[PDB]
Amino acid sequence: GVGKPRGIRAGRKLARHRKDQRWADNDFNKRLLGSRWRNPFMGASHAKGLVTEKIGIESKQPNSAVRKCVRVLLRKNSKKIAAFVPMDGCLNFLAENDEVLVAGLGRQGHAVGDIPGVRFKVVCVKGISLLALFKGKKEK
Amino acid sequence: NRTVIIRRDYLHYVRKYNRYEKRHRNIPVHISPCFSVKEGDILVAGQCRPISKTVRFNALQVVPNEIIGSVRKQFLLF
Amino acid sequence: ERDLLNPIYEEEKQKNKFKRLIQAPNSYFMDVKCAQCQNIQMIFSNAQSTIICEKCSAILCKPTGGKVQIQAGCAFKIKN
Amino acid sequence: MNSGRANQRSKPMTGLINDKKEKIDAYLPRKCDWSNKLIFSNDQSSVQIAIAEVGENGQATGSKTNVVLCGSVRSKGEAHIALENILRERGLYPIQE
Amino acid sequence: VKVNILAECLKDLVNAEKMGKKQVLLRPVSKVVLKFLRIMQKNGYIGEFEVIDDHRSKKVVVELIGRINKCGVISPRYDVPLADFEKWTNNILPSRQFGNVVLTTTYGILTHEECRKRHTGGKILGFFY
Amino acid sequence: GRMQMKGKGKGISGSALPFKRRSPKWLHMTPSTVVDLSVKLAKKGLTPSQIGVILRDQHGIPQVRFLTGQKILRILKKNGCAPQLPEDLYFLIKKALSIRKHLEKNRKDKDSKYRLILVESRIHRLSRYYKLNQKLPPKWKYNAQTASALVQ
RNA sequence: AUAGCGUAUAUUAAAGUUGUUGCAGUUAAAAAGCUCGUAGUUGAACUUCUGUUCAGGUUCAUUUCGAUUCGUCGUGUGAAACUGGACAUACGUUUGCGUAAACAUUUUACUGUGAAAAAAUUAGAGUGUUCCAGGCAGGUUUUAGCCCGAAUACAUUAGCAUGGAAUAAUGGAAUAGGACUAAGUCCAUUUUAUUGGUUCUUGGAUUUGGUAAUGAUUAAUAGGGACAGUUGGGGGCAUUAGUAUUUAAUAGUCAGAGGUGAAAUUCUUGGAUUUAUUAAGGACUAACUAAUGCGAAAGCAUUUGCCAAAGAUGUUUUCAUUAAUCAAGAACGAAAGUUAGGGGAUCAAAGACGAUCAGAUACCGUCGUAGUCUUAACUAUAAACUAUACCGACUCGGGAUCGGCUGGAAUAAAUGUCCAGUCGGCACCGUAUGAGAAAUCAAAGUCUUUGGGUUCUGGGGGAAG
Ligand SMILES: [Mg+2]
Ligand SMILES: [Mg+2]
Ligand SMILES: [Mg+2]
Ligand SMILES: [Mg+2]
Ligand SMILES: [Mg+2]
Ligand SMILES: [Mg+2]
Ligand SMILES: [Mg+2]
Ligand SMILES: [Mg+2]
Ligand SMILES: [Mg+2]
Ligand SMILES: [Mg+2]
Ligand SMILES: [Mg+2]
Ligand SMILES: [Mg+2]
Ligand SMILES: [Mg+2]
Ligand SMILES: [Mg+2]
Ligand SMILES: [Mg+2]
Ligand SMILES: [Mg+2]
Ligand SMILES: [Mg+2]
Ligand SMILES: [Mg+2]
Ligand SMILES: [Mg+2]
Ligand SMILES: [Zn+2]
Repeated sequence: GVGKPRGIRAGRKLARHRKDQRWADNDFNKRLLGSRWRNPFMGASHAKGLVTEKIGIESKQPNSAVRKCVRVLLRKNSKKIAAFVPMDGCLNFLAENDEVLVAGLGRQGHAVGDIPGVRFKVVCVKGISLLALFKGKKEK
Repeated sequence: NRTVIIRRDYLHYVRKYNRYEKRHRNIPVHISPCFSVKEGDILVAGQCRPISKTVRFNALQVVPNEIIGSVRKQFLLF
Repeated sequence: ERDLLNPIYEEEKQKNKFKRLIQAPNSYFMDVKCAQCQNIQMIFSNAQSTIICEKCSAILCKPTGGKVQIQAGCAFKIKN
Repeated sequence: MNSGRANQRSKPMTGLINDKKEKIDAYLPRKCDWSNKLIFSNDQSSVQIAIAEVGENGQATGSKTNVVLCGSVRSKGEAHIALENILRERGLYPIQE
Repeated sequence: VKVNILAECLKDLVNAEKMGKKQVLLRPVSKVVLKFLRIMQKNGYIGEFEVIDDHRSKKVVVELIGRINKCGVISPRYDVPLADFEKWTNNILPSRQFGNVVLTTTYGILTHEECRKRHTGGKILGFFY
Repeated sequence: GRMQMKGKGKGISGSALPFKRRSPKWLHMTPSTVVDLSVKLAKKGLTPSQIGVILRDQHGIPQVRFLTGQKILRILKKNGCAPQLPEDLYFLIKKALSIRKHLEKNRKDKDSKYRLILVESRIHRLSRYYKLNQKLPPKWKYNAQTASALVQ
């Protein structure tokens, strides 16, 4: 039985069948139709943007805190994006309307941990790093 | 007019699934009036200079034979 | 103790005709003597429809389901 | 049609042998005398039956035939058969009188 | 619908070896089935076997001892160039140390080994170990 | 097994040919006499099969080919009495027509409509065979109206 | 980890979570409601089996030996699978010197060689770029030189050449001048330095004698067909019954009937409920009625008659691979619903009311329309359920059951009993040293010891049918 042809003239039906069923695999689907290119980064690794808002975001259950964040206007897209601002009092290194460098959170299009729905993090402020600034290597 | 079409059936091999696939090709051939050609006969044709848009082949030898049903469905790999 | 190659007769006789080694049939042929005109005829064991003796036209056998009914005083022997 | 069964016992059993012709195999398992399967370390139900040899005076000789049977065979209830036949081929059954 | 008589006879065989059975009635049979058996017998696995002529296809009784761990057919009967031998002996067989992959060749039906010694190949039939 | 009954169709009706190919010892008819009887029966408009039955029940002839060497139809062919349309197809069409007949009148009968579909299906399916094997004229088709006038 | 090391994103292994090898689909996502069927994929068995002898190697074994040596060689003897001769009704003629050709061998797939083939890459030999990445160089005082290298493999598909026995497909002589051979008749015809007649050859066609074993494999526990006694709640027409609900008539009798947890809406003196006898009108087939039957599924239960159809069994009947599964394309397909007519008794969505309740636009009660039934038509859907695809094998035991058949036995001698076989159905009960995550499963078994044939479906959850 096995519901699958075994025969030596069966070649195309086999391969076509796969060329079909392959679509149910998600990464294949998302890859094959442009999905990457339409996302707020336009397929890219990071993006530069402007800061519209500094915003607090109350954490998912069962955690309570205020996640410091920013809403950024991506310069390539002009799409609006909600991004997280890492470590401690780094929300202070940000002024409204700065240039800011933004990357994924490591789930490739999805939110991490207790921050609901927020898919991006802040990397650079003006030109400098949040790391450089935090450890106080450079000054803004 | 003085032209037929010929059909060559072959098995193309798909490496992965490790079996073959049934493909065919249609070659327009030129028939000299000196031949009696029944639909569904066996033709030998030599290469030729470009006679027309489609035709690069000319009929050399006809072999008579009987095909049952339509000529299309009949599959001979020789 | 059992050997497929030398199966036991009384067993094969019990088996269905297709499940024996030689796949042998159950039918016979019989010489039948008409009760009236005393003619001898040949009749298949499971014979279909009806048989009338050629001499006197009287009824010898009746059809069924694999049995033939030998009618009345008609005597028979199996041919083999 | 016995031939293969006889030829099977014709030569002795050997564990792994390297090119230096050592025996490498830690122990040589007993194999069942009917099915010819291997007798496990772990086999709960594998059995070795010893049966006595008899002189014309009814005397035991102290001589024994050992018939090994394996778990699957007893368990399927083939044992009572297997044994009898194993005793035929060794010439010990039926018992003469 | 019967396809591949070699497959019928081979599976029925393995089944009866596995059930500890002492012999197998095998039906129906072909050249190929008999050459395959002549091969397994020659190679030590089955014992003596007898062919029975019913006027049609045939029947075959096979004395088994027990040796066969498995004996299969591969369908479809693939194409096995000499290059591909490695694949098939690694994929099909229990170990390098034994077991055979039988093939049809224009030189006849062979242990894959007989094929290296005959230097040919190309059509896979089955295997036994 | 039984064609076009999926699920349970599967069983074995009998016939099993004996081993002895030689005709039986008690049988005294010359193969010629047999060919005579079979042709008489034939000209009377019987079927190769029906002829077979007659020879077997009445005449003590178990298998005609093991006597003659020629099967019944081949005999009919040589000796010229021939059943133009194969007995085989003949009956299938007779049937498909009896169903046509009954169905024109009872138009609400669904089972018989479906049975018809099945039988016609088999008819075409046999046509292909007898055509590729040259036993039927190449342009021959089964239609309602064509086959109704077709010797059935 | 380390002169590097975090992070983001695409992609690779992890992934047997894309599965040809190699996955899953009873309940985790998953078998299409059901049949027919074209493309596609898939296809039962049979043909120079075999034996005898010779040689060449190649392997093997070793109570044959040897020689030398740190293991090869020689040799035994037998034993193998070859390879190739040879004779056997037996892998071909015929000619020119082990090799060509021509003739003849139906074609191919497949396989072994070979040709044709781009370097750099990659694999890899040689070589101490101080190692190494790597480079293609190098090594030597015998120097107005010398020594040595710049390998080789791989180079998939398709073309090309050639060896092939199996396997697989296809072929050939069934209206046969088919084959061989002899004798004729035509149409061509190179050579005979040239044209003309005769001829010759040759190569096509054709007529007739003769020769030959003249030419048709079995007959699948494959399939189609015939036929014979049956079996069925399969279908379509007609017929026909039966109480029951509702209503009416004709008789009776009276004060209450209904309904509920209580009740109230209702019905009732114009006489209800109730009783007897009829009649009308639509439905519906109780009980027998079952782990029973039939039908493709949906579904099918009163009598009789008609019409076509069906399985299983029985065949020493006939055909002879006609078959399996199936995108296209088709026939069906509960209920509810829709269109146009009928019909309208029962129930009864909507609705009207009673009650209950905090609220009931609900469960309960009294009513009641569409519907329920029917002609013609649409519609295509269900937990359309064994949630379990179809054809085919093979793997345990036991009674029983429905339908055939085969013997046997008892009687009150038969369309009835019982007994023993067996073929096919629906199941059940044990049991598996078989399967599974388990529940469980005689298939859901014969699965990492992974390949009998074929369609379909699934790839975290929602979004969302
Ligand atoms: Mg994935
Ligand atoms: Mg990461
Ligand atoms: Mg959480
Ligand atoms: Mg630090
Ligand atoms: Mg069957
Ligand atoms: Mg569920
Ligand atoms: Mg075959
Ligand atoms: Mg010869
Ligand atoms: Mg009435
Ligand atoms: Mg009525
Ligand atoms: Mg019943
Ligand atoms: Mg209406
Ligand atoms: Mg109240
Ligand atoms: Mg009511
Ligand atoms: Mg009886
Ligand atoms: Mg599983
Ligand atoms: Mg277990
Ligand atoms: Mg059970
Ligand atoms: Mg599998
Ligand atoms: Zn008489």
